Amino acid sequence: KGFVPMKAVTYGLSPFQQKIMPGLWKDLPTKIHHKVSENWISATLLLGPLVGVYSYVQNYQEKEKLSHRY
Amino acid sequence: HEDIVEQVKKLFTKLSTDPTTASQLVAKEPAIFTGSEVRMLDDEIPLAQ
Repeated sequence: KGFVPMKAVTYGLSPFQQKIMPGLWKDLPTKIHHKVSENWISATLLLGPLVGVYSYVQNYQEKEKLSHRY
Repeated sequence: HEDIVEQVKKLFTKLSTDPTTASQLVAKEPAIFTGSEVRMLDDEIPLAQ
């Protein structure tokens, strides 16, 4: 149910020997470039068909509004 | 006691003469405790220690 026989060596430090907070604002320019050069075909597939449909509706409704005016 | 002292006074005559004690060597490199762990997993051994 939960047993896999194994062989490894692990080392570990204490919580009160390390710096807890400063590893968040570490290299935020490098962190941002990694996320957007790897997830730019998943947002071109999420926002793409929505920006292109909203452009069609606003153009359709601006040509039947100027055709009813006398 | 008085017979051993006169033997060592004429047998131990040639050992070195540096004036460094042990306390000057413990104090310039002290020992510091750290909380940490080591775990060695094997699972083919029958008992754990």
